[PDB]
Amino acid sequence: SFPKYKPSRLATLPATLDPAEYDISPETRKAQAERLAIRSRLKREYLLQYNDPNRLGVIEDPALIRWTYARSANIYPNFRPTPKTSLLGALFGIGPLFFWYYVFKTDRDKKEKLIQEGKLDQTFNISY
Amino acid sequence: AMPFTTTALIIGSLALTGMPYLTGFYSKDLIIEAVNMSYTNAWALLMTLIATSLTAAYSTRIIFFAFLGKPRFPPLVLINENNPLLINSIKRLLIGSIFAGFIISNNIPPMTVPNTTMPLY
Amino acid sequence: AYLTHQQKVLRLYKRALRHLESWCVHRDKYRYFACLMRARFDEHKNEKDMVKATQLLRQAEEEFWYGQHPQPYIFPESPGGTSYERYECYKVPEWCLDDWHPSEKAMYPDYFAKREQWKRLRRESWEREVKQLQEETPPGGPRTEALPPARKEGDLPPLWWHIVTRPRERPM
Amino acid sequence: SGYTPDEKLRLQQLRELRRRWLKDQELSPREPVLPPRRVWPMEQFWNKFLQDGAPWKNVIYKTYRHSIFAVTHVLIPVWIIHYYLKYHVTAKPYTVVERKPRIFPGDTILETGEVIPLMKEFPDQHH
Amino acid sequence: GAHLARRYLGDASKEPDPLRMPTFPPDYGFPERKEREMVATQQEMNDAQLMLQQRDYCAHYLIQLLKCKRDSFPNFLACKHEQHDWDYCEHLDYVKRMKEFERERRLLQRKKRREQREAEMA
Amino acid sequence: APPLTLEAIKDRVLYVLKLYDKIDPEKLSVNSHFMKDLGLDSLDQVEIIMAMEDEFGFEIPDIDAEKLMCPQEIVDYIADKKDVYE
Amino acid sequence: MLKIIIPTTMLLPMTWMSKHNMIWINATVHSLLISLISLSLLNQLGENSLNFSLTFFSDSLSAPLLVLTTWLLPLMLMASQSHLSKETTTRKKLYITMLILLQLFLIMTFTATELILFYILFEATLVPTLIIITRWGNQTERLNAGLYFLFYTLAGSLPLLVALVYIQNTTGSLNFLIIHYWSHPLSNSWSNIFMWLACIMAFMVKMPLYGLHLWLPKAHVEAPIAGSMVLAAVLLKLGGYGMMRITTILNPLTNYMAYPFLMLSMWGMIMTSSICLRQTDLKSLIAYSSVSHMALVIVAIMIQTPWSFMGATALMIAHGLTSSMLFCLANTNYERVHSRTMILARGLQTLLPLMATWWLMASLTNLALPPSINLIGELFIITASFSWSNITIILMGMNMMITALYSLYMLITTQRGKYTHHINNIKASFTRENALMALHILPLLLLTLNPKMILGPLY
Amino acid sequence: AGGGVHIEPRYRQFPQLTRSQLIQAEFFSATMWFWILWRFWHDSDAVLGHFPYPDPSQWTDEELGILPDDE
Amino acid sequence: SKMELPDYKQWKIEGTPLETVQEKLAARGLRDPWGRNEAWRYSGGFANNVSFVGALLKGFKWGFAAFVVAVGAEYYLESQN
Repeated sequence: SFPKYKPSRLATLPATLDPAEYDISPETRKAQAERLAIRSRLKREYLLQYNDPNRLGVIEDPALIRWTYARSANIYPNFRPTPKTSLLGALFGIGPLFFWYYVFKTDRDKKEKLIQEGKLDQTFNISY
Repeated sequence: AMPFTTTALIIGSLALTGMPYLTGFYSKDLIIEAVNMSYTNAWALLMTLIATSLTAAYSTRIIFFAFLGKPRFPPLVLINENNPLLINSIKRLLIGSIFAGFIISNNIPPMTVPNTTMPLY
Repeated sequence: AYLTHQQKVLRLYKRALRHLESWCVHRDKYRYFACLMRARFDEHKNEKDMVKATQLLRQAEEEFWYGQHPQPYIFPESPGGTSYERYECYKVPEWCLDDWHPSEKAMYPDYFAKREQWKRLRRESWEREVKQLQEETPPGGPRTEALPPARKEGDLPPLWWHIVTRPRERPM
Repeated sequence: SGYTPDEKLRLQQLRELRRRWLKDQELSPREPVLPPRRVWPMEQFWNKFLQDGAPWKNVIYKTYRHSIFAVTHVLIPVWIIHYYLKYHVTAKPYTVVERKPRIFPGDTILETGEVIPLMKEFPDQHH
Repeated sequence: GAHLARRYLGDASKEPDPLRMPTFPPDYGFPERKEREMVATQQEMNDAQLMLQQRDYCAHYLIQLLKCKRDSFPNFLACKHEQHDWDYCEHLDYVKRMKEFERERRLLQRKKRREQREAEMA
Repeated sequence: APPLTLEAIKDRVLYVLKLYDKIDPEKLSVNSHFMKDLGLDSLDQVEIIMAMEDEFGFEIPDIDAEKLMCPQEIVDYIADKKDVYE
Repeated sequence: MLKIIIPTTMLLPMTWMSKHNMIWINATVHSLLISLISLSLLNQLGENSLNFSLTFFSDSLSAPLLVLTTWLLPLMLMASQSHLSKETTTRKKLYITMLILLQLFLIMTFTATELILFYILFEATLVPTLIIITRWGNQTERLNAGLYFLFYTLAGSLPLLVALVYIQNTTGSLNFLIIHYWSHPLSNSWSNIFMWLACIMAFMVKMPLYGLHLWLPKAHVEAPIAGSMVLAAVLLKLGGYGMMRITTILNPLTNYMAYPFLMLSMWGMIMTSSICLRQTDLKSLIAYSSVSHMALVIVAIMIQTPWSFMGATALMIAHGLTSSMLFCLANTNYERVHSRTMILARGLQTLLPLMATWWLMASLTNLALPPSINLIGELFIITASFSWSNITIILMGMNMMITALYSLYMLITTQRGKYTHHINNIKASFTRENALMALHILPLLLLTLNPKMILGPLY
Repeated sequence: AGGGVHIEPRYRQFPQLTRSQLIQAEFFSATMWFWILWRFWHDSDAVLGHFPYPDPSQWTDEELGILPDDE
Repeated sequence: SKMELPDYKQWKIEGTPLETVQEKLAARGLRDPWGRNEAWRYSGGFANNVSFVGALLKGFKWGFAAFVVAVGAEYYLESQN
């Protein structure tokens, strides 16, 4: 039939064509509940102090600095040295390190044994 | 309702599709006969004529879409090039796109490969 | 809130040929493909079993995505268009007048006088609108996003400064 | 398709409050009053010759403005690039190296006067 | 083209290889090879600052052109007789190159014919 | 470029949406409530909702498709959205 | 060199006794004048270092850093005007005393003629910086900031102390000129590589390389606005001077020993650039870009090439100028918003037309675009590293690939777009700020027009 | 912006397409034909091809000079 | 010329090519929900443009005049010389 759309982590299946999003059980219709209520009350705060002439200054939610903390400082205290963590941390802590070191020393020794007898040319490269 | 822009667009479309004696003649036309002449990559050779065909294609696409003849636009008609300075600038570049194609092609000192004879096809 | 069957099919109809006009370009071709009988929507209005309604929705909504352009029509002011957020460069919040200086304050004098008594109206309205919104707010955090009106005379609606003093769409 | 007395009241009241606000945004006749500044008497004379605005006066002020643009922007730059060039640039060597013009068999030279012999026998391939 | 069809599409050897052409002695049926007369001179065209790409045998008709081109200003419609002589020389050199190509082409068909009738004659 | 004055979009709404010949003009009005004042539901609104927005040079919000029903509502939304204040 | 040092030392009682509100004025004026006296030192005779006495000498390597520090002292001086207008008069004079002592110790370090004196004043910089960071900080983590900075710098420095006293015992002197003239080949003995490590790791500590770069991000974030530019500006470059002078004895052992750290910089300058695409704080953003630039200058040092040395010498000055340049902007936006979140306030050009212009050439200088001295300093390093090991251009191209992706990203997410609707206290930019970035950016191009002065001592 | 616009809009009618901007457009329209066809008359050779294609498989064996085809 | 609004009753479907598609939907058994707001966009005032080549042939009869003027120019140049 018509080409069926499949979801992807980068290109998610659009909201219309998921099977279950049209299969909403009444439990889900209640489950959305009054999230609009608490959202609209948060609006009520925002528009209140914004429209308040007495207030004059920066107004910020806990939501932003929660993410700031959890992206900057909350990492280590909740960090556990899992086997996976140690594995991939060592992986890119000595893989690129030793790999760049290897390729660089490889080419450096290449020129080292290309210059001691004079294979490599240094004719115009005076301004080394 | 867009006559001056129409003529300018048509002649520009013909120019980018190698209009003889125009800018196109001493342009992609020359480069195409050169690539057909010179020892060039085959796939590049077929590709550049496909490119010329597509160059004709979309250049006439804007032609038969914009100036097709079926009005589709807001009820207030604003399509009008009545600004004198717009006309002056458009014609200033227009004369070059008509003239300057050859007001430099033969005036320049002989600088390229002068392949005169070649297979008719 | 919850988008109902009526709303779903209305959005599908809106998005179906907005789209299909871009498919056909010409208005004669438009009118034909739109009159590819419009009763194609109304030929099966008798769907008392909503399960068959949902199945024909699985056909309707999940036939549009491939009968629609990979590069569909967008308007300039429409999101993803040409002039959706073009003029946001020139728009400035209303509070950017208090920082002005006596040279500029007296060099547009009466404009700042009118702003003065407009913000005076804001002063006289703030307490009235907050006391009006608190008394009629149901417990648990309102009930919808509907904002209460001004039920009295001479009073002001709750939370009225921002949606009025918002910058014009053509600030230049 | 559910427009309750609440938000029609809200909406048209916001509408004509903003309408009144914009009616107060109308700058009064005195606005947008600017302060006195300094105007140049020569340009004052030129402007006073354009209030009548005869075509010849318009053209005359046009060419005078083009003339002051030229003097400040055409030969004023060549006043000092030439001074820098033929007295300071060319004062240091190898600064302005010019490609030798194409000397030609059959052209004489201004200083020496000698002519290089013209090209030898052509194939004479007539068309 | 016929040449690509014979070589690329058909037998590659049967038609001249562009990267190889020519691979043959110059007097291939051409006894007493009087090489083309020197009319172009390297010193003159170096003096004329010609491009090395156009420093071919036709150079004689190029250098002369510049002479008139040096003495034609202000005019771009001048210098026609010697420039048409150069155009005819480019014609004769393009027919020279392609006729040398067809010369070694029929000589390559001669190569196959020759090595098939004098070696495979057994 | 016009300011699209209240009279400008006002004329727009007496040509568009008074374009509707399915209902005879005698019962047509600027306050016309098409669902029962004209007997045709918001269904036979959405299509011309898409037509008129193609003319004014604007996009009606898809969220605001419903309830946007009478010519008075048309001038309402056009005036507030297009800052039609003159 | 008494000519410039004595005015700085004796300037201290002026600030410590002047009237409660003329102290700012007098400190500023006298800082500009001793900087005026300082720029007279740009002169460098032939190849001889400009000698002054048995203990004080300078050269073309030193002079740009000296006049740098003298030029900065007014910069954080009048940047402190906003942040210290509400604290006690005696604390104000103490803060000015801290800044003046810091500048004094810097000009003492850079003019040092013998090694151990350079070292004493090299560690004498922590005390003013530690005091400034800990006392006049703003947030809570400033205490751990001071701990990290002080402990890192010391744990680096002490091996250098032991190494230097060992050099004095063995060679016979620690004077710069003699050890350059009486230099001997540092052989490949198994004690010699630890000698090299002791003489190098100390400077590497206050030149944050990959791995050992936590003190700068965790200190500059909440350092006082005046102090932060001083840390990011000069004390990362006194270590560079340390390498510049100590590498005369570390050869030829530096030829192959530098390899672990060398690559640790190149891949390093990518990671701290790769980390630099994603920061929740603008101050951390500038700090990580700074770390990338110092990894660049590190690989500039370790090749031991005259072009590498020129690229370095330009790079310390250019990076310090641009880093402090950006840190001033971060201070200004934070002070107006009283927070340091990244995407808290985008589209500030709609409110401060000239401030985002300042942002624009600040980022452009961070880009290292030609003909700015940032580009020329980078470019000399490009050439030297190419002549070193061919491929190095791939990694360094990734660095000149990430730098602008984060620099212009910071523009688009701070100045471009639109203001966030909640904030409404952003007033018009005060002339103090825009004036200070004017005095920051205009000489950045002025000395660009004359690159010989900061080009290097090998000219 | 203000009233009395030059192309002041009659509702859904031609917005006074000035015939002056028409006649200059036709000047350049005649000029494009000028440049395509009086150049053709001046020198058709440019789009004619000067000299012809000397098809290789039509020539004689002397100028080509094969060694004797019998040999 | 301030907003010369015309009558609506004049700009209906009749005569316009939209009547043909109106016949088409007449085959479908329907009436055009909007087929009148565009009657101007079917009348000859803005519709019925010249063909795409016809647009390309913008005054090509003046080009045919150029034929004769150029040919006669060269002809009198050669005739009198």
